Amino acid sequence: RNLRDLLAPWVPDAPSRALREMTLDSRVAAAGDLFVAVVGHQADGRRYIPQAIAQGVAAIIAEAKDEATDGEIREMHGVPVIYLSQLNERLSALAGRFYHEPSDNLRLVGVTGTNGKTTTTQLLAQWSQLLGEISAVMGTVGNGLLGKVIPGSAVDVQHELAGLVDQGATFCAMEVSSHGLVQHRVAALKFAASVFTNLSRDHLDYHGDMEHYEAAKWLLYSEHHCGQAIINADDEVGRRWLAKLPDAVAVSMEDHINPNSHGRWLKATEVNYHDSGATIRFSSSWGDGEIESHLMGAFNVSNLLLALATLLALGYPLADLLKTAARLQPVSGRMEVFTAPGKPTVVVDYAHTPDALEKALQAARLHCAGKLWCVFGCGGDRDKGKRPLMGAIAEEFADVAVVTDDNPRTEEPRAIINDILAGMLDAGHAKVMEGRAEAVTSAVMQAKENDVVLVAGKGHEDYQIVGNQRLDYSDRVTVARLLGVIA
Repeated sequence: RNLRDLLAPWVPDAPSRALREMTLDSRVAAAGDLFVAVVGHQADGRRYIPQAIAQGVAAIIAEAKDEATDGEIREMHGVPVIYLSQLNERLSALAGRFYHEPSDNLRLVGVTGTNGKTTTTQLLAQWSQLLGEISAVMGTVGNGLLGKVIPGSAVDVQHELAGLVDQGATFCAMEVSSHGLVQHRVAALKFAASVFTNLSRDHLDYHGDMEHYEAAKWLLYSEHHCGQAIINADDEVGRRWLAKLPDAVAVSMEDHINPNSHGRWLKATEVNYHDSGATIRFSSSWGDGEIESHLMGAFNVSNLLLALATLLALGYPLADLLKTAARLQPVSGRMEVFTAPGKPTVVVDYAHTPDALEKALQAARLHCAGKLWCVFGCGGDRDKGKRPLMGAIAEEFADVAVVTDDNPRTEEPRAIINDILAGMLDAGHAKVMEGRAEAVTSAVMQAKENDVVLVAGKGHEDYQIVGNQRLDYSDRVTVARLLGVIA
């Protein structure tokens, strides 16, 4: 890593210096580092140029605005300070070159939109790896090889991606936040494909406003190497963009494919939702087929179809994708299904807010021939407002509501339950059982074979906080043991 070669595309005849790490943070800038001094939310990094010189940085690259011309080379105390205009906009490209263009050395797929980003990202990584890639994820949860995820600027993005390259990753599925995109955090990444799970947003009912939003986004995406575009056609904005993009792949599970276009497409023709998942029948320009998904709910059909359409576009053969589909697994703590011969189906989900609980019950309902049971509680010593709302949701969207404890902490457990019951029209119809383990047992043992039992609130968060003590407890372990299966 040499400053001269680093800047060869923008600043010719730049001085020759060995560079260690690249950083925006003057506090961690150490000997031999490249310090990068940028202007942000009224925060000017050029302030700290003396500190960085004092700490022995080999070189500095600094925002040119109001201080220098673009490509201007200065020398402070033997340390080269090179100024560049629009540094924030160029940071990704610069870091890219510094870290030897990691996005040119694996297959990078970007996923954008509000819903289904996290799951679609995971499914891409999982499926690609089943087909022989060594896959990785970059997201909000964290970054890393599949199964070894570790819990942010344009530089960190490139640095992390290089780290994955070094660890042997050949495929990376990356969640791209709306804000990250706008701040140019992924500006120079070479995406092999871009998945748009949805393009719509609230608060745009002025015809003017939707126009500005779309124009801003379209401009933003026009500046990126998006690669193959995979677009959810069950989105209003998605459909409009598809009409302007003849090489984009249209994906639908609500019949929004127009065959007159002769573009590439994939759609679900029918879905049988049953106890263990979904049998998804689909047609596409690559051909037709049937997938046995072990994921629950309609959203996860869409997520899976988006991942499929993407991998098909990237050239993975339909036959191999179909052959590996039954091995796709739920995202940890997210609608994880447990089945056993002659026993009720049990779903463990992290849902701990009114909206998440409603969504989980709606999804579980699709797989439920009999009665839908809901076992849940609310956290103690936290905001109480959600309690009656979660009560009302359980009463409305499930057939049997079993109210129990969920991390009561120092608060009187029964007081929490009362707050939940307060929100119901017919509190007397709820079952209350304290001991969460006992409540789960009560549901599972009483539920019929064609019933579904949703155990909500914890997901994979395997403890029960009672008083000060974090007790060992797991919904997954309890359920598995009751069903005679292995968690």
